[PDB]
Parts: sequence; structure tokens; C-alpha cells
Amino acid sequence: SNSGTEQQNPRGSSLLTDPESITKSDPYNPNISLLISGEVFTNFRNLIKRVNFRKA
Amino acid sequence: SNSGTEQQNPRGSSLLTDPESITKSDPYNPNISLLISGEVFTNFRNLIKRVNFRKATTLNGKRISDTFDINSLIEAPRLDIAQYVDTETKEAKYGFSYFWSAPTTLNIVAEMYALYRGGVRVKVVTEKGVDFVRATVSPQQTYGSDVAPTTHISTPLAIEQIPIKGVAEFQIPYYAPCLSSSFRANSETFYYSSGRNNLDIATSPPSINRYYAVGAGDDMDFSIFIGTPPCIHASQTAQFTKIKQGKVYDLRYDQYDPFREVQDGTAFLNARSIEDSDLL
Amino acid sequence: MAEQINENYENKQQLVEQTEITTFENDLIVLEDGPQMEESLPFAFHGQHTDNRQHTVVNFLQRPQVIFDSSWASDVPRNKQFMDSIMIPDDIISFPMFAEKLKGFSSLRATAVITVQFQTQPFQAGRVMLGSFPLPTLNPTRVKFATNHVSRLMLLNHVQCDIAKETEVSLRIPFVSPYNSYDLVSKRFPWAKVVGLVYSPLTTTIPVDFIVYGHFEDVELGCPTSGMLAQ
Amino acid sequence: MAEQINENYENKQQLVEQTEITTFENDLIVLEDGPQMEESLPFAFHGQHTDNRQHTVVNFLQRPQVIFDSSWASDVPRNKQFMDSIMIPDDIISFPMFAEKLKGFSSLRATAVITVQFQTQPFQAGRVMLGSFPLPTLNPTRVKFATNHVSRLMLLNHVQCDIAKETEVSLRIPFVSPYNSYDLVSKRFPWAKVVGLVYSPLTTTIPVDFIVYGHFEDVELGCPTSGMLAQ
Amino acid sequence: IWQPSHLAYITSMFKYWTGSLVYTFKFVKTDYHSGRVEVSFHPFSDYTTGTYSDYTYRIIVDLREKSEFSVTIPFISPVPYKRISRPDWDKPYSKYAHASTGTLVLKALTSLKATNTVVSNSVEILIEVNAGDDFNVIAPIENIFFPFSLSPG
Repeated sequence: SNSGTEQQNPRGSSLLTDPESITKSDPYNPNISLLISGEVFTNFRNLIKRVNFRKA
Repeated sequence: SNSGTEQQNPRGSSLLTDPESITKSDPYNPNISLLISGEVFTNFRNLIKRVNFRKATTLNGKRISDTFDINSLIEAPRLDIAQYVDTETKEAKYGFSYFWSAPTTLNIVAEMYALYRGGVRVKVVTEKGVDFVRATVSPQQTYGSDVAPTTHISTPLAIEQIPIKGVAEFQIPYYAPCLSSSFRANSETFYYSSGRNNLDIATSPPSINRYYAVGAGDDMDFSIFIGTPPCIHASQTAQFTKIKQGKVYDLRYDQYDPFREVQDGTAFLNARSIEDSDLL
Repeated sequence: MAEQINENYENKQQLVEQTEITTFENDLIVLEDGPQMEESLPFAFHGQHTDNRQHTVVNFLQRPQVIFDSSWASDVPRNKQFMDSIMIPDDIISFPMFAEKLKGFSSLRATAVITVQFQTQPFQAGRVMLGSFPLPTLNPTRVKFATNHVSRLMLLNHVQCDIAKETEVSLRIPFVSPYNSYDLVSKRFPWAKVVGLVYSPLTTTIPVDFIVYGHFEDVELGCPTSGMLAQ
Repeated sequence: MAEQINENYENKQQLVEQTEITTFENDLIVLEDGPQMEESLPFAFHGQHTDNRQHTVVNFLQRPQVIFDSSWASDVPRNKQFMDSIMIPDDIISFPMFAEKLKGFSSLRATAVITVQFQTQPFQAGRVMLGSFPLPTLNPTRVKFATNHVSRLMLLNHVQCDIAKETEVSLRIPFVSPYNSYDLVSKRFPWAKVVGLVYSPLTTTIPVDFIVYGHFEDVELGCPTSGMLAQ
Repeated sequence: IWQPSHLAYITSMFKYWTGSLVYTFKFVKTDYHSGRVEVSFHPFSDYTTGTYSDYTYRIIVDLREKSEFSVTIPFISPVPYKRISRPDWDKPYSKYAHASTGTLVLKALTSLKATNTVVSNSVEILIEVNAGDDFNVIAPIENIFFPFSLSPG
């Protein structure tokens, strides 16, 4: 459940699975970044392509 | 029939069906817009793509930047009341004025609607000798801080080179928390419905005059019909009353468009924007 | 998953009992008792206190609620108000029948229905217009110019009434906002301002009386909340 | 039936539209308009303001509500109260979560559930009793004699807790009355008085803390009412 | 210089965020302490006077043997996205209404029970923050934090 004696949210577990919702139901809303932003951001590998000024 | 006891043409019925013809026959002629005009007009969503000039930045110095709000461009500019004083006889004459501004094709459509959604297109014309023009958007408010930064390190940058492309065209996306945003002024302060964005146009070397032309981006969409805006007659642009030091045009306007003549109207003395409370 | 080898503590997954909203998760022991072998009396024996129907919180919102009950004489002319303006839904959900129910809910997304009655003996004339300006707090620049004159209200979403023909009139205002819903805890972003103008004045001395009803349909209530803000 | 031959007045059976509670029956004409061809946005576009669930007025009554949150030391002995007495349901439905919902209802017939938590580190001892005297306003002669002593409360409907064993305790009190329901507009005839005695005193200095929850199940709400009485 | 959260830094270059968050509570204690806490999520409001937590999704956890606690707090807001900002602990929700969904509260239901001759009277609450699974972040036109590198000494 949400509480107990074992570590309820270690690192290795946070990377994969979320704890139970406070509602004890589905807590997730659907991704609508493409529907409002008009674009989707998922990985910093793409974002670094953006060129900004660095030195002079 | 054409008459009766029930409402013969309410709004909800006018949107869908027309009343019977006076001829009691088919009253409709076929669409031949494509056959005479050579083109077809059906939706204002396409017409707003047309870009016309909107504002001009003259009254600053030789700067290397010009920051201003983006949603203010979807509004039609404020109409101002101009006080003119006769340098000789010292009596006042009164007219109207657009202070370094003018509406766009876009502004004719946007003033019929309540909310907007989509990107705005801004194209700049500069003076001679300018080599570059750069565009960047920034949030205008670092939320929770009394001050906003003067630089940014992850913002968009877009460089156009004037002497090889004379008009610097930029497209500013829709960045706001909500589905469809608001573009008019309000006193709401609890949380916000507008996406408040700045837009910084730079020139290398620094210059004084910046002429801006605005238009609708592809994804432009307005939401709720509200009604026709307050308008001014276009013929009022050429009507003038003569006084000693020159002409006083009923609708006074500046060289907002770097390709229009400068009208021969004398400068005013005071300007006052028509408030909503001034209407009688 | 970080793997965990536990043998001294039971994964007490029972002793975890959600009751509608509140989740208890307990250690030691959970106990429960009462009179055993519970029965209920048949419905003839009681049920003289109830109707043969159930009322949720969605109705109580679909109920019409009187907002106005007044009149207007022949002294008011065209383009002037015959009724006070109504903020949707602020001037509706502030009545106790609705407010007591909306409490404990975050927000509200629904279409509102403004109905107005009209009293006429067949010797009276006149027409009257009932319109709605969307989102008046977001475009305050444009409110009073779209509502000070007939023919700028009627091209908006409006409903007319011929005094000598219509005895009831109801305008359906769907929810519309830059947002998903209407914040109830802060009452932020009303989605229309109902205004009532005079399309044509009265032709006799006898005033006309009217009743303004308001309810909601297409009701989507938000998340449960305490609903209290600092001041 | 007295037979009636009418030919000058239409049996206008339409223009009769009940909306949940209110019935309009109209003459002349009923009109209704708005923006036509109404659609709705799909649920991804909004619905960030709601949970994937609906709440009626029956829940909001099935929700546990905190009544008490206190302690009791080792100075209180057997046969003395460790918690204040609770009138069922007066001391429950007077909290705003319930009272705001029960409003607009005539009466309530339901079984009430009193749950009590107990905090113990494993070094503490003692036992505590939680009983309920039925209909205390109808037999006031007998209340304080059936609740001043353990062994006159525990033969009533009661629930005990060994401080070092039970961390939660819940007594189910079914509705019981000479009547069908519990008058809400006048708050007449509470069906139990929950009292809390000490079966055995504490053996250490460290007091024990407790939380008292209360909710209802088997809920039959009455007829809708205004619910206001003269004074 | 106050330094940014992991989430603060990662969302520092964007402008708006959304999605559920995961708040973890550690209680450094033994099996011989005891206590009830109440974790109630008030989605649109503050926690002030007249704020009953019985209206809200809450979890009453009995901390006798149990020691940790972790919940996914959903995204409930009138806006599909809320604002990234300079963080402020000591602000209510009614201010920062544009950057937060609501307030979460960890509230004692009870004193801490403990015999003083073997265990302590204090137990430290340790709060962690994780960012759910639907956590989406848009509009990359802001900067709240400038990073720098250090010089070798």
C-alpha cells in the first residue's frame, strides 16, 4: 500500500513505478503537450540542438 | 409562411434556414465568385493570413533592442483624441489619431472574437545600413520575482540578414498554459489566462526606426463571437479642417507604414485614449 | 525495482480500508462489532418520509432557481435595462440551494440555462431582448459596448420575447472558457454576463412582471476539496 | 367523471415541463434558443479538474468525519469518561461536510458508524469501552444509570479496545426509533448517545491519544424540503 | 545562493508544467514509537481556519511498525498547465495560484507516544519529491537558473 515497513519509494523503484495514488484510483491525465504547446518534449538529446551564444 | 404568430426569424433559426422568398420560388443564384473574382472567399480563418503593417518604434533612441508584448498586436490599436491649438488665434480644434499604430487584416477579425489560439507572425522592416535582425521571446514575468532577467540562455533565437533579405520574417508560437488564451487587457491577477510574452527585435548596428507588420500564423484560431468592435470611418482620413500652422486631419496618423506618404497634418498638443467609460 | 527481502514485518495489505474518500492504513488490529444478524424493516413500515425517487448532487443543480421577480414600467425605453445584469454563474450559485451543494467541489463545467417568465394580459404590447456576453471579466474593455445597445446584443447569442406572444423564454448558454471548468473556491472566470434590454417600450401604463429562473445541465463536477482560501 | 365538452381551449398538455422538482405549466407560447449544433470537447481537453469518479449526496455521508481528537491520562479511573459523549446523529451531522449536504432533505434513516483510533507504543496498558445508549431523549430517566458504570454499559451494545492490541475500533449502530426516520429540520429523536468509559486505568504516565470518526451507511434520504422553522 | 531542486533545475528552462507528483515521507523511528499522520491533498484551496480535511482525499497511516510513506498526488487544476516559478515555501496557495495546483498537508492526528527511558522524544520527518509518470513540461522560453562550472583549487 502507500505505507509500510519496507522502503516505499527507493531510487531503483522510482525509475520504473509510481506509488499508489492518494485517490486509490488512476491519478494520470493524458499527455496533451502536442495539443496545447503544438510540440512534444521528451528528451534532452534533441533540446541541446538549440544554438545560443556562448563566448566573445 | 412568410408571416404568422410565432417568431418568423429568430437567431437560432437564421443560422440554418432562410424564410420563404417573396417570389414563393427559389431565390438563390449560383456561386460564381471563382468565375469573376478568380478566387473564393468563405472563411476569415484564411483571410487573417494576410500581413499588413501594425506599429512602428520611432520615439526611442539609437537602440539595439525593442521589447513589447505580443498579445497587444492582436488587439486593434487604441484610438486617441488629439488636442490641436492654433498657433495664431489660440482656440482648440479636436480630432482623432492613431499614435504610431494602425489595425491589420488580422485586427479586423480578432476584434469580433473573445479568445485566440495559435501563433502570431511578425515581419520587420528597418532602415538602411542595418545588417541583421534577431528575434527572441521571453516570459515578461519571472513568476514570484519582483524583476525579470535581462538575458536568457535557452530561449529561441532567429537571425535574418537584411541586405540579402530585406524583410525580417519571424513566427512566434502559442505558449500559454490554457487551451485558448485571451489577448485583451483585464484586471485579473489571481492567476492568468493570457500567455504573457515579450518579443525582442535587435538590429546590428543599432538603429532607431523599426517598422512592424503582423499577420496570422497558420495555426491561428479565434473562439467566441462577441460582436462588432467600435469603428471609425475610413473616409475620415482625408477630411481636414485648416488652421494657421497647417492642416488638422480628423483621423490623424503617423508614418507607421514605411511605404506610405507622411500626411501633412500638424502635430497635436495632448493625446488621450478613448476609455470604455467615455462612451455616451 | 529495488528488491527487498522482508521476513519480520507482514505486508499488512488488509487493515487498509478506504471509505469513499478517506483511506485508513493500520498496524496492530482492526476491530468491528455491533448487533449481529442485521435486518431491515420493509418499505411499507417506513418510507412515509421520502419520495419514490433519489436526488443526487447533479440535480439540485438541474433545479430551476428563482433569481429575479420584479417588473418594468413604460418609462424605460429601447436600449435600456429592464432587469439587473446576471453574472453566470456567480449570481446563480450564490443562492443557498446551489451553494450548499457545490461546496466540497473544486470546480464546475456545465451549460447554464436562464429561463424568464412574462406576465401579459392580451392588451399589452412590447418586445424585450435577453442576451449573454461571454467572459465579461476577461474582456472588460468590450462589455458595455456590446450591451448598451440592441443590435449589438442581438448579434451575440440572444433570445427575444414578444410580450403579447411569448409567456416563457429560455436561453441555453453552454460553458465556454480559456479553461476546463469554473473555479468554485475562488469564483474565477465567469463564462457569461446575462443582460436584459428593451427592444421596444410598453404601449400602456400597465407594467409587465417577470421571473428569472436559472439552472445547469451537462454538469461535470470537479474534485472534492475543502474550498477555503486565506485572507 | 363529470364530463366536459371543451372546444375553445386546447388541452395544452405540452408547455408542461418538469425540471427535476419544479413543474412549469404554461399558456401562450414557450420559446427556447441558443447556439445551435452543440458539441462537447473530448475529455482529454478538459477533465484535469476532476477525479475519475462521481460523488452523490449519499456518499459525503459515507465519508468518515473527525469528531474528536484528544487524549486521556492515567488520572481518570475505571467507570469515568475518557471522551465526551456523542449524540447520534446531532454531534455528527453538525459538521459542515454533512450539514451542507443534508440540507434540502426532510429526514434521514441510516445506520451510523462510529470508529475510534488509539495510539500506543507497546509499553502501555489499559482497556477502554465504547457503548451506545439508544434514544436518550425518549428515556432520559435511564440514561445516566446505564452509562455511569461499566458492566451496565457493556451489556448494552458496546465495543471494547485493549490498548496494547487494538489500534482501531468501530461500532455499528443501526437506526432505531419509534419513527421511520430522523427529522432533520427539527433535529428530533436522536437514536443513540455514544459514551466512552474506562474499563481499566493506564499503568504508565504516558497518556493515550484517540481520534473519533463518524459516518453513515444504509442511507435513505427523505423528501426535499426548505427546512426552516419559525422562532 | 539558494540552489535549485532536481525538478527545479530540469524544468528551469521551460515555462509550464503538468502531471502528478510523488511525495515521500520518511520517519526515522523505531517500532517502539507510535503516531497517526494525515496526508490530505487540498486541490484548489489553502489550509487555513475553517479548513476541514475531511472533504479531501486523505490517508490516515498508523505508524507503529510502519516507517515510510509515499503517495502519488494527482494533477487537479483548472488549467491544463501551471507555471514554473521561483519556489517559495512560506507562501500560501492563494498567492502563487498560477504556479501550484493546491496545497498538501501532513498533519498530526496524535502526539508522539514514546517511553523516554529507552527511545527519544523527537522523530525527524524527511520529505522527498518525485515527479510522477505523466509529468509533462512545455514552452521552453524561460530560464530561472544559470549554471556555472567551478575552477580547480
